Amino acid sequence: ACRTRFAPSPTGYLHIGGARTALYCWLEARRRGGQFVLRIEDTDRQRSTQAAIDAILEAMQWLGLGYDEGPIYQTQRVARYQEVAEQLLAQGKAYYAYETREELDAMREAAMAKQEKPRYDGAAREQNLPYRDDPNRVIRFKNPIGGTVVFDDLIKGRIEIANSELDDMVIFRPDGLPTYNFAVVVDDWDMGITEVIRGDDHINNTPRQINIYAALGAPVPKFAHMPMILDEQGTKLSKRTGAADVMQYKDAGYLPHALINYLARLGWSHGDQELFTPQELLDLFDVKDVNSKAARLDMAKLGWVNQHYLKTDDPASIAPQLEYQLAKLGVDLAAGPAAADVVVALRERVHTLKEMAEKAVVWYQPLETYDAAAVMKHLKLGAEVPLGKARELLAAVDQWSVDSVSAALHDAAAALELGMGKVAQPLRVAITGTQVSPDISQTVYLAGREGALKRIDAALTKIGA
Repeated sequence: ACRTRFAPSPTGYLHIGGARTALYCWLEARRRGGQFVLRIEDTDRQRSTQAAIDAILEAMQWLGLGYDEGPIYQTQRVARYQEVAEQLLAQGKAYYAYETREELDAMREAAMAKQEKPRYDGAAREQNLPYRDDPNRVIRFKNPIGGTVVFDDLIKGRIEIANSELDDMVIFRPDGLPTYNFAVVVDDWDMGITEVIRGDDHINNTPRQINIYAALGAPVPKFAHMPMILDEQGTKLSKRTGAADVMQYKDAGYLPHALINYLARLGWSHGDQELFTPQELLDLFDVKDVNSKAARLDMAKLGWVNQHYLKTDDPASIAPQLEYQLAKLGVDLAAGPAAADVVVALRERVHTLKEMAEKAVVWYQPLETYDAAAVMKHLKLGAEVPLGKARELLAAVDQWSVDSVSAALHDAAAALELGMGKVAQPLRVAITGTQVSPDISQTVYLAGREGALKRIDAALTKIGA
């Protein structure tokens, strides 16, 4: 079948470019009814703390990228790395060497001076049955002496690299742990990986890994190497530079799919199409078709597509995510409007769900403060009269609703031979305390029957004083 993986080197969280890598590995698998696995490099026993790897698991969780297998931990496979090196040894396809760090520097110094790229000359390739003390003990892989290794990278095409300028790499360390390159091969092979989608730093490594597959007698995966993402200014985006954490987009209150749409479009396209559903991406995405030049961030673009989905999605889909942003502010939700009803009111006025909750709190708690400017729209007494009328009729039929309040409010503005301009203006100050809110029916409605009536009286008893 198709087997992809996402194997991140645990930092504090899931970096946005990791998210994209994971997205593509996830689509490639799902698309063909394949399996998508997740590995975790927890060999440091620091860095990878449970909070650090939960920040990854929860990041993937929120985005919707689920894995058929794992998370499968590098610590669980220490002795598996150990045994495959020993197998490689017994088969004469890897050797030990014992050069000191001082000795190795001498070779980097002797190599760079000739204008040749530093290698480890095969000084121990045919000999010692070493072992023991000498903490410089390293197991090195016998990389083929001559020729080339070549692979059809699905993105970058034919890459051919010569076996000269690929040295006999260390594959197993003195601390009982594999070198990076060996492990990814041991991992990919043991996990049946068929398509290895990764950033283009590792393109130089691929040939080494290929030669290790070959010695192992293992199927070589297809490789897909992509230009990693650029900073909004232009710098390359990375963990050392102050990178965008994906979870900061949950808290900023962008919709999850809005982001995977946003991500997908960095470095991939389908002619003129900018908005894909979860299906449109399964059906149309190909990892072949990712653009050979690096895509750049555009938080402006993100803002738009987030609004499109705010506007266009089912408000019930958005309801629980608003309840995330609302709950953050200390709100007792059970005593307020439905989140979905708020969505409908605010979705065309706000760019993020955090903007929305900030603007919706007025509905969800009492009306403690009034903007002084806006109360000088009670100024007249003749504010008492429209509010009193609003109040009378806002005792509307047991169907309390946007529509139900509109008619009531339409019927109050007439009883006074006034524009709805005049009934609504102070009524906005009564239930909001400010001159700004959605259309009055929406806002009168979001307070609830009880809440409006309380709020109106509260304004009325203030005006009578």
